[PDB]
Amino acid sequence: MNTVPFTSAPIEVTIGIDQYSFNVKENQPFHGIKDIPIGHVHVIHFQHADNSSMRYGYWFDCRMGNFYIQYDPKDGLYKMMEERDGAKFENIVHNFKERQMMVSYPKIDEDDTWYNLTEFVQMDKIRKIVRKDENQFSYVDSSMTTVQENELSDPAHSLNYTVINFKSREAIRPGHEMEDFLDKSYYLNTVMLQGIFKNSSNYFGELQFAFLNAMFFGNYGSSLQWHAMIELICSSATVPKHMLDKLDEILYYQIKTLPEQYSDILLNERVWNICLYSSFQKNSLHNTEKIMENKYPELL
Amino acid sequence: GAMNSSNYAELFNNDIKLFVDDTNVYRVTVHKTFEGNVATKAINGCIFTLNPKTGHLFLKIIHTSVWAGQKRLSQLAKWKTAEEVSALVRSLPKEEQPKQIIVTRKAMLDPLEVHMLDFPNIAIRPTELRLPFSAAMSIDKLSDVVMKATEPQMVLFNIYDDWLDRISSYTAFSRLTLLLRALKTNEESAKMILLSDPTITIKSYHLWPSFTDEQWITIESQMRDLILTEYGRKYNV
Repeated sequence: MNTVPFTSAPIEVTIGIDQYSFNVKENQPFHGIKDIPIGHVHVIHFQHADNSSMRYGYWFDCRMGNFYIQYDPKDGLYKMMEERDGAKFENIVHNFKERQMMVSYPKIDEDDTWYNLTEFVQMDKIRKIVRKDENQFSYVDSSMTTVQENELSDPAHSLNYTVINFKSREAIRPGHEMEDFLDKSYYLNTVMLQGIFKNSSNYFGELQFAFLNAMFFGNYGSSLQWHAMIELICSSATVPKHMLDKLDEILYYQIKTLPEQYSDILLNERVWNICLYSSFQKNSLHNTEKIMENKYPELL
Repeated sequence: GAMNSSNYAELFNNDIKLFVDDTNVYRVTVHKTFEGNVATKAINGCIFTLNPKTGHLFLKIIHTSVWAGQKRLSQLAKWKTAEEVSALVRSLPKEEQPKQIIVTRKAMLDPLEVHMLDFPNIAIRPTELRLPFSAAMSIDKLSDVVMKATEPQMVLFNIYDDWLDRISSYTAFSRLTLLLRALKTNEESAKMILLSDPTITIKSYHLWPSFTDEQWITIESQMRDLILTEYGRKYNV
């Protein structure tokens, strides 16, 4: 179990860690989060009491270093930083724990929710989507736009998701215009899985990471990317059976976890009705279909 | 964007554009089988691709053989139309390729878009106009060449005959659509009007009779009257 200490909390802020969140008052003696499960990626995120705009946060993995949070009064936000002095860091962590100024990552033992949302998400792939290689952690916020969005302005701040576009030469073999547009198996299995992602796990990992960015930051381009990667699979007649079963589990925990009040902006009606009811794979997402019907029948 | 009543005059500027109508591409008769079930029999069809500024019509004849052994023919019809329009563009010299293609039915946008991926600067547009190009097979000479075809065939026509020697594109197009609207609403009457007088003939290289200007005024008024009578009949007004 690992720790992310906080130097201080000078401004009133809602702090999130993975799917959990806490209210912290201006200059409340708060100094970090302990008992963070090793073995998964994590995300620590923030929403200032004074600006319910711009949720922001940091993806990290404690196996890659000792990370802490410090408020920057110039830039006006809680910053993640890396401490390279291992002794000095155990020292700060132990004093704060002794003084008991840290919240515990509140994992119920039965609960596999975070594992299920992050099964395929790997820190090394995140740092290729969020390119900032002087840091081991990755910053994301509400406003960041994707590479595909930029095409249709600042590349340093882009989400480098893989561009999927159903009406592109990449997606459509010459002479198989109709075939490939109605049955995207070629685009999925040869172009995307064998070509770019190399395997199903990296694809699922980018799918899961897009979803979580859309959920935690309301990042609209991430939502677009999540729906695109679902639709590509569902619009393919020929999908490895193992990917279908895993997809049903992935989507089930994402729908389960979504805030009920946000189902209107986060769930594209067309894609979901198409995937669940029209597509080749309409019959292959039984768990996802049951949770969608019993929880958001209106959207359908 | 979509073509509508407001941007109607864009059709007659000097940017090359084509209308594409697919309504007559997949044509069937419906009949009863010996066991009493219903079956379809395909007949020859055509893609109607028209330059509204010049009158040049590219009538691509769709021979029934293209359906042999195919499923979901009405959906395939859209993709075959797009394939053939794309091949037309590819066959044309660069300076004759259109800048826009306007499809008369929205279901053609995705097939054409996908078939035109090699031409990213050609804009594919829908329209909100209710154009009467399905009545093209009411023009005797076009119906004849379609039905007699024994293989895929492209036939070129000027749908305006020689009108442009004397009137503008705008006026030519309004006359064409008035004639076709009439033919669509009441084919028998419309054709009676056009042919009543045996002393006004159709030139061998033309589609419509060689009316003088005054006679076109009388014709057009008769087509208008036809169209409004049929309206009152349809709606009890």
